[PDB]
This record gives sequence, C-alpha cells and structure tokens, in this order.
Amino acid sequence: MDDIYKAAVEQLTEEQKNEFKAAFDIFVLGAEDGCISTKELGKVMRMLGQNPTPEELQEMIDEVDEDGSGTVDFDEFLVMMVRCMKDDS
Amino acid sequence: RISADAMMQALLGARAK
Ligand SMILES: CC(C)COC[C@H](CN(Cc1ccccc1)c1ccccc1)N1CCCC1
Ligand SMILES: [Ca+2]
Repeated sequence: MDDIYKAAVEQLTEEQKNEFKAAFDIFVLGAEDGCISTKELGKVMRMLGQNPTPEELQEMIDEVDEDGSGTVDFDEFLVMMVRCMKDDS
Repeated sequence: RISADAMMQALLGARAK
C-alpha cells in the first residue's frame, strides 16, 4: 500500500521535484534504467562534498533494497528521502 | 538529515559547457 508516502510524494511540487529529478540524473547517470548502486552512489556523494567507501555505501542501498534488487530504482529512492526528512533518526 | 541542497551541487551544470 505505502499510502502514507503517496500523500507525501503528492505534496512535493514540480519545484522540489526538478531539483530532485536533477540529482536523479547523477545517481543513475550511468545506469540502464534508474537503479542506483553503491558504485553510482559514491559518484554523487563525491559531487556533494562527501567521499565514502563501497562498504559504507552499500548500507545506503540495503535500506532501500527491500526487494533485494541490489540497486535503488526510481521509487525506493524518493521514498528513502521522505522516510528520513519526514521521519529521521 | 538529507540536506538536499548538497545535491544541487552535483546538479549544477554537470559540465554542460
Ligand atoms: C542522511 C545522510 C547521513 C545520508 O543519507 C543519504 C542516503 C539517501 N540517498 C540520497 C541522497 C544522497 C546525497 C544527498 C542527498 C540525498 C540515497 C538514495 C538512494 C540510494 C542511496 C542513497 N540515505 C542514507 C541514510 C538515509 C538516507
Ligand atoms: Ca531495491
């Protein structure tokens, strides 16, 4: 169902989206579709002023890797953002 | 604590020139 997120995803406007979609062109700037991996991640991070490793990066996909896909499609991604922002810990 | 703004950096031209 994941409706609690729908509303959230509905809240976001074309504005916050754009700025976001843009980053979407970096995470999967070398992916077939829109799935992110520990390899792509480090790519963005590095451009965000962060230079992590492949061991700590995987922990980023793991969470979103609820389907054990190994990567982060265009769905789980946005969610992971609304999961912390509107519920960090 | 996804600042978000940090991303804008990776999406600021991305070598468009
Ligand atoms: C909050 C920070 C300490 C680290 O968070 C970055 C990633 C989210 N990103 C997207 C992102 C990256 C850089 C800048 C802004 C947002 C993410 C998304 C998909 C796959 C891997 C990472 N998650 C790890 C913890 C929960 C969120
Ligand atoms: Ca996944």
